[PDB]
Amino acid sequence: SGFRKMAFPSGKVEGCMVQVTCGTTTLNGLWLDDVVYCPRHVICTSEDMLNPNYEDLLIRKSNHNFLVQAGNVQLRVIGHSMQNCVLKLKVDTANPKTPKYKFVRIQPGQTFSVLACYNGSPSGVYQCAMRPNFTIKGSFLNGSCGSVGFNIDYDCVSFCYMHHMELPTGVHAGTDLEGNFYGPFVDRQTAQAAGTDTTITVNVLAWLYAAVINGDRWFLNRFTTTLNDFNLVAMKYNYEPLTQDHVDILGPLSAQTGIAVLDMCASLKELLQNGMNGRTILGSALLEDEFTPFDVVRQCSGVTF
Amino acid sequence: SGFRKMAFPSGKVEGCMVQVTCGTTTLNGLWLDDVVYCPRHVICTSEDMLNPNYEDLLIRKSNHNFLVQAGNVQLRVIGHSMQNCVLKLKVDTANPKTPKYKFVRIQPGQTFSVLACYNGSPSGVYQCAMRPNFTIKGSFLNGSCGSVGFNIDYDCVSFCYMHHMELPTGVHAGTDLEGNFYGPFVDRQTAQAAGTDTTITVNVLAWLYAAVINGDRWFLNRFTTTLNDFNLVAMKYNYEPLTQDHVDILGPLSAQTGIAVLDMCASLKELLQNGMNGRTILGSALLEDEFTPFDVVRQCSGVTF
Ligand SMILES: CSc1ccc(N(Cc2cc(Cl)cs2)C(=O)Cc2cncc3ccccc23)cc1
Ligand SMILES: CSc1ccc(N(Cc2cc(Cl)cs2)C(=O)Cc2cncc3ccccc23)cc1
Repeated sequence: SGFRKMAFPSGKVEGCMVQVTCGTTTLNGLWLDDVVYCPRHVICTSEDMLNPNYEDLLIRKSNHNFLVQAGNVQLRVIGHSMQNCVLKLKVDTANPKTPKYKFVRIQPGQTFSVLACYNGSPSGVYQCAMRPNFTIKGSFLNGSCGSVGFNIDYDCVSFCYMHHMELPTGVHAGTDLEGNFYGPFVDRQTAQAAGTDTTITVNVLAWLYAAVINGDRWFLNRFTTTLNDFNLVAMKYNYEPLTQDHVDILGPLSAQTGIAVLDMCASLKELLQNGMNGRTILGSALLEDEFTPFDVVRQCSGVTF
Repeated sequence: SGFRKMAFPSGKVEGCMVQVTCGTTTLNGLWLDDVVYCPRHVICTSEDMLNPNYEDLLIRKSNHNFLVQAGNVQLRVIGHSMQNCVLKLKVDTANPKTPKYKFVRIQPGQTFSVLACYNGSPSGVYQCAMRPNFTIKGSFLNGSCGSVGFNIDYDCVSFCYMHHMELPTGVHAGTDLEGNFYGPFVDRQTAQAAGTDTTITVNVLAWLYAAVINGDRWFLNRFTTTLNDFNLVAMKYNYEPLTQDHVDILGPLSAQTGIAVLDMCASLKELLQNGMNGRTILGSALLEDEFTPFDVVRQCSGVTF
């Protein structure tokens, strides 16, 4: 028993991290097969970031302007292209530690592990959710750019995030591994802001199910609700709409605990209206929304990799 | 910027995890050089667990009663000894993935990473503190026994914890890698209980310094305190005493932020008196006590491995 914010073991991804330097700019790259993926802003100075023309900045660069260090080994760049906001450096050596992997674009509410790196070296691993406003609440200092987010399914690494930017509120923005930004952000140093965030309703319900599995049930009640009546209340508290697809996704947790999804919704409705009344759930005074239904089943049933 | 509960990258430890079976009992072992370390209760049935004599249970076993699996490879056991509550299985082949490592015993308040494993396969990694009552608030199902806790300094893995047991409150107990229990716990299914836990005061102070470094000072005040007046107040909230050694350990964070340790203590005193009044500190509605002063500097300055 017990419930922790739990990252995927980072070993398969640690074997893929490299350092990329272009002029005075150093950041992290992801080395898979014979390609290194990094943020295209590696080709910018701080001055260039104000109004960069990436096409123009890139065409002035040759293969040998890009220094890739795997750890102690210099990789030779033999080619480069831009895909959206990521630079692809073709290198002379395929990564022997290349795991089974795909590139996936995740939806808001989905969680992943971040391996925070500096100079191609990992400093640590933590769990993040893609917020409904397409930001993540990460821990990233300057030099963390090119750090990646991922899930592991059996032996297959699903890379979903590459780190590009910190917004003024101290939250973080980046791309999928095809270089498409999550959220309405651009890789220029211009005024940009996180939108008003909302609570990931399906995740709060998953976490209430986690609480029940772990022996906390004070918040359960004898009431039920329609999906529609639930959403009419939850919307007022800046909670994301709960869909029938969310309800279906919560099926396994509902079956395991014997609490119907709409009954857990009735519990959450009451919690939003009344607060906790000085009580806590799984050691939190707040309703936690950064655990998916899958995160709860995976942790509460011990699935391995 | 940002501050997250961050685990060490788990790769070096993932390479050391194996499955150990003795009869009907399967758990996790740590394979370093040509020895596999596991909880000595691998040689027990559930029936044996009330009052086992491990010397007597062990002498009745041959090398070939121990099945050690490193993924798909059967390791041959060519010897065994017991050191306190750990079994050391000598095997025919040294682990080629053996990292630079040592065995360390940590103090209460010190943090480490846990790689939760089942059947010798890692399921995930999270950050834990050795509680003042010598338990950890982990996430462990049956089969997690032999999962290890560790710190990384550069390339050197310091193994500090092996998982043995869940107590009735759903908290966890185990040993150092020399098989000496943290706390008064014994590897028998006898009635045992976590003692009254306390808050790790020096860690809460480190985390308030983390909040300041990350741009939040709403909780500061104009006041100071004597160490002794601080301890007289904090004790009433079930906080561990703050020692002069704790004050010294906080020196670097105090110098970085320009906030005197005793001034931060005055802030904590007020936070205990007032609560948050619907605010948060680094995204928490509670005072976090599972970051050491070292954890804060490491994360806020971007140390790599
Ligand atoms: C090549 S030069 C360069 C200079 C600054 C940054 N920026 C600003 C911007 C990035 C984007 Cl994309 C648009 S503006 C960052 O946001 C980078 C950073 C990331 N994560 C954490 C950060 C923490 C502190 C400072 C910068 C951080 C990027 C590259
Ligand atoms: C050989 S058979 C065997 C059967 C049960 C357990 N126990 C009970 C005890 C351990 C100790 Cl040491 C003394 S009693 C555990 O606590 C094992 C477990 C661990 N961590 C999390 C657990 C969660 C649920 C159930 C058991 C868990 C040990 C060996």
